[PDB]
Formats: sequence, C-alpha cells, structure tokens
Amino acid sequence: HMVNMVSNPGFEDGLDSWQDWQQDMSAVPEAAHNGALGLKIGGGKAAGGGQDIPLKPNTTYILGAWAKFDSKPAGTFDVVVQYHLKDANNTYVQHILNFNETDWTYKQLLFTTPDVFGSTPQLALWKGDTSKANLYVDDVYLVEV
Ligand SMILES: OC[C@H]1O[C@@H](O[C@H]2[C@H](O)[C@H](O)[C@H](O[C@H]3[C@H](O)[C@H](O)[C@H](O[C@H]4[C@H](O)[C@H](O)[C@H](O[C@H]5[C@H](O)[C@H](O)[C@H](O)O[C@@H]5CO)O[C@@H]4CO)O[C@@H]3CO)O[C@@H]2CO)[C@@H](O)[C@@H](O)[C@@H]1O
Ligand SMILES: [Ca+2]
Repeated sequence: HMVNMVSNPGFEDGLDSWQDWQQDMSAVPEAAHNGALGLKIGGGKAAGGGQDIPLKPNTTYILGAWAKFDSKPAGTFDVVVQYHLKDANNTYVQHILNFNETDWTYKQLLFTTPDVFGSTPQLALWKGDTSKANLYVDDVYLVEV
C-alpha cells in the first residue's frame, strides 16, 4: 500500500472519472463512508459503472473497497478488476469482491497480472442485485504491493 491507482476513489469529486453505464449513479452525502460523499447506485434494477485502469504486467495488486446496502439485497454488489488475457481464445478473467452486507464492510483481494494483456483492465462497480435495496460504495483501492 503506497499509491492508489483509482481516480476519484472516494467520490469526493462527484462522478468525475467514473463511467455511468445505466444512469443510476449519484455521488451524495447519504452514501458517504469517508469524506463528504459516497456513491449511490439506485435499487430496482441491475446497474453499475467503472473506470479503465492500465496496470503493469507481472505485478501483484490489492483490490479493496467499502460497501453497504441500505436494505437486505437478494443478490450482491460486486467490485471487479477485469481484462482479457492474450491467449488461444483471449480468456476473460475477473477478480471479484462480492458484498451483500447492510453495515459498512471493507473487503479486499490480491491478484497478479499476466505477462501480456489482451485488453485494458477495467475496475467495475456492479450492483447486479435487482431488489429495491440501494447500494452505497466508497473508498475504492487498487494498489501495487
Ligand atoms: O450501458 C451502456 C454502456 O455499456 C457499457 O458496458 C457495460 C455493460 O453495460 C454492463 O453494465 C457490463 O456489466 C458487467 C460487469 O462489467 C461485469 O462484467 C459483470 O461480471 C459478472 C459476471 O457476469 C457474473 O455475474 C459473475 O458472477 C459471479 C459472482 O460474482 C460470484 O463470484 C459467484 O460466486 O460466481 C458468479 C458466477 O457464477 O460476477 C460478475 C460480477 O461482477 O457482469 C456484467 C454483465 O452483465 O459492463 C460493461 C462494461 O464492462 C459500455 O460498453 C459503455 O460504453 C456503454 O455506454
Ligand atoms: Ca467518500
């Protein structure tokens, strides 16, 4: 843990640097874990957003995040680093944190990138749950160790 690769990782600059795929995202105080703002992804449909992050090859990273649903979900909220390999079929690979908690929860995983990327890595915040539960996420981490 030295440098955070994620731009606008605490949503303190609103939605700056975050793609909004289903127009279901807002940066609002009610969703804050730290600072003034957090990301709210509205319940009722599957929705999310993300950021393209070029990574170094052959390198070990920690992916981490804080999340909570404001109500018991049926599915999960997922934070993912995803990219294609450069191989026989360009395998798609996903390093996935799953959340279903209604208290602020920090989760983290470790992964090591391939020698060659088949595509540019993407950090996705994917609230696949389809209940009425709203999802809060804040303080996302992607750091080389
Ligand atoms: O909308 C216009 C906009 O689209 C953009 O492209 C988006 C696209 O719209 C989707 O939102 C898409 O969403 C995908 C996520 O990126 C991610 O790939 C996600 O991956 C899932 C996976 O499908 C599967 O569900 C998996 O389930 C796991 C689970 O997490 C757990 O591990 C369990 O134990 O195992 C199961 C497997 O059984 O988990 C992953 C959860 O992250 O799926 C979504 C696909 O529906 O992302 C696209 C961007 O990458 C852009 O094209 C944009 O330009 C355009 O304007
Ligand atoms: Ca914040």
